[PDB]
Amino acid sequence: LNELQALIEAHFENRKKEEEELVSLKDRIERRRAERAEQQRIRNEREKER
Amino acid sequence: MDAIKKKMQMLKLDKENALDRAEQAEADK
Amino acid sequence: MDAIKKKMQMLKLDKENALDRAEQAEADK
Repeated sequence: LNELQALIEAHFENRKKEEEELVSLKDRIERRRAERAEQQRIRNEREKER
Repeated sequence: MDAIKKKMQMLKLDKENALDRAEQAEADK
Repeated sequence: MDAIKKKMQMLKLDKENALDRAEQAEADK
């Protein structure tokens, strides 16, 4: 059953690599969007200060 | 865990065959 | 997984044990 071996590894290797990468890639996108939220907070504070 | 649903079947066959023989070997007297 | 590793070995053992039973029983029978 070469297929069980192909599947046992394909399931794990293709997914752990692609999936964990999406977790951290998006974590950075999300952190940047969170920075945008901070920058909007900053923008709101600056408009009020002016 | 299909890899082991399949490994299970292979080992199940290996033991079932060994078992078939255990049973026959005793049955043969 | 411990359950898989162990129970796969248990199925391998049903084969190994059944085979030992088959061989000894057949040797006598």
